[PDB]
Parts: sequence; C-alpha cells; structure tokens
Amino acid sequence: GGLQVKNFDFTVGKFLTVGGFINNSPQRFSVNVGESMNSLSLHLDHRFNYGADQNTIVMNSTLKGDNGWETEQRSTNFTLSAGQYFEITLSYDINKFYIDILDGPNLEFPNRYSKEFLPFLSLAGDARLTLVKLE
Amino acid sequence: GGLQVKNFDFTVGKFLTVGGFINNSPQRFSVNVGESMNSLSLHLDHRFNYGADQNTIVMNSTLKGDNGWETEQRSTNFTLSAGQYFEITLSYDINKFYIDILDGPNLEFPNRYSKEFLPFLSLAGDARLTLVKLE
Ligand SMILES: OC[C@H]1O[C@@H](O[C@H]2[C@H](O)[C@@H](O)[C@H](O)O[C@@H]2CO)[C@H](O)[C@@H](O)[C@H]1O
Ligand SMILES: OC[C@H]1O[C@@H](O[C@H]2[C@H](O)[C@@H](O)[C@H](O)O[C@@H]2CO)[C@H](O)[C@@H](O)[C@H]1O
Repeated sequence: GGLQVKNFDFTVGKFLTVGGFINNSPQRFSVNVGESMNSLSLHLDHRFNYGADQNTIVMNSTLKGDNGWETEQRSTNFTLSAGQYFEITLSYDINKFYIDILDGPNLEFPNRYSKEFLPFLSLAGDARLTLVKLE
Repeated sequence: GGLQVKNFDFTVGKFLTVGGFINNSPQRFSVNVGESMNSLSLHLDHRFNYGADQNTIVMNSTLKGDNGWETEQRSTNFTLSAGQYFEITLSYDINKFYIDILDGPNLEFPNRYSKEFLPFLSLAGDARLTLVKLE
C-alpha cells in the first residue's frame, strides 16, 4: 500500500511539495515525514475544529508512534480552509525543517533526529493527498 | 532511495500522472511501473535519437529486468520534444493499460501479468521526474 517513487530522494536541500484537498467539515489533517508511520521527524497537524484547538497548527515528532509524541510547537497563524486545495512545501537541513505553506506562513521546526534523508511520507486525517512534487 | 508515498495506491481505476522535464539532447527516457526495477508491467520508452529508432515509442514489460524484455509494441505517433515539460497519465484494468500523453496520443498496452495493484514507479533515462499525481 503506497507507491514507491524511486526517483524522489528527499535529502537536504530538496523541496518536497504536497498538494491535495481538505475535506469539508474537517477536524484536522497532518502531513507526516520520517522513516515510517511510527518514526516521524515532522508531524504537521492543521487542527480546524478539534475541541479546544480551533485553527491551530501543531508540530511535533515521535520515535514511538502515538506513544512517543514529544514537545509540541504550536502556531495560530492559520490560513487553510475546509474544502480547499492546499500546497505545503518542506525542505530541511541538519538543524531545521522549513515549512512553506502556500499563501500562508513560513514556519521552522527542529530537525530533532539529525536526519539527512527521509524515506516516508503520509497524509493523515481529513484531507486527500493528490500531488507530490520534488525539486 | 526513493520516497514511499503511503497514500497513493495505484489500483485499478485510479489515474496516475507523472510530470517532469525531458533533458536537452536526449537519447530516450522511460516511465516504468511494476513491482520493482526488475519486474515491470509497463516500460514506456520515448526514443528520440536512439540509433535506428528516431522518435519512436516502445512499450514492453519484463519479469527478469534487462534479460526478460518481451514483445515490443511500437508507435511513431510521437509528440514529445527535447527540453520540454511532459505529463503522462496511466490507468489500467485487469486487461489493459491506458496511456494518455498530454497533448499527444492515447495508447493501450496489455496488462500481461493481470496486476490489480502496482507498488513501484521509476523514470529512467534522459529526463527528470518532478511530479506524481494520483486521482
Ligand atoms: O503532538 C501531536 C499529537 O498530538 C496529540 O494530541 C496531544 C494534544 O495536542 C496535547 O494538547 C495533549 O497534551 O496531548 C495529546 C496527546 O499527545 C494527537 O492525539 C496526535 O494525533 C498528534 O497530533
Ligand atoms: O523493449 C524495451 C527494451 O528495449 C531494449 O532494446 C531492444 C530493442 O528495442 C530491440 O529492437 C532489439 O531487438 O532488442 C533490444 C534489447 O532487448 C532496450 O535496451 C531496453 O532498455 C528497453 O528499452
């Protein structure tokens, strides 16, 4: 399940763009990059209507799936909308991830595990992934 | 090496679009889908300047990498150009692959191995893969 795209090596200095459509009436959706669903260098969660979290971006990582979430970094500079097309571009170096949301903010997050190559990508939650671009 | 895109299950009825740029002064480039580089249900080769083959599309499959190429199906309804951006959309059912080249022809090729799911994608040769889309 999934597609192995042989040509795409998301290494330091490359720009990975993910595009897709957010569901109508969303709770939240995340972009996840790392080694696997359980070992993620970046979990970027856009929470629309999620209890106390209303239009909040939560960023975190985990080495142990759902039982290893570490320190959250949050932002309320929230620019996505339910039912819309979105694009988010990610790049990183040995110190930081650089998150560029199209028509939105640029955010940074630590590269906690000193990764120089990331083999896995998933989108989870209330959205549909339609595009992956690497430049 | 490569990127595992968890969300993309290229199953019967889905449309996989590959986009990218053909090199300047190309010999040829191929789009390859299957289980691995050695076991391919479709090898779609656009040969620009490749000895006797000038602007010829060659389609084939292999179960044994470079030593298992089977019966070629060829077309000279060739519409791509060196140095240009291209997009090719692929879909399939249990009998055939359907190849839609943007601004070009629609071609069919047998689904020789009765595949209903294809986990691997590569572009080889004189071009750069920049985009993968699945709908
Ligand atoms: O950190 C990302 C992670 O958050 C989980 O929820 C957190 C919640 O954000 C926090 O306020 C609370 O203290 O702990 C919860 C559990 O770690 C989500 O459940 C998970 O899906 C991720 O999004
Ligand atoms: O069939 C795809 C496969 O072709 C190889 O070349 C063929 C050539 O097209 C054919 O005319 C000749 O009879 O046999 C050659 C070897 O099988 C390419 O070398 C290979 O890369 C594929 O493109």
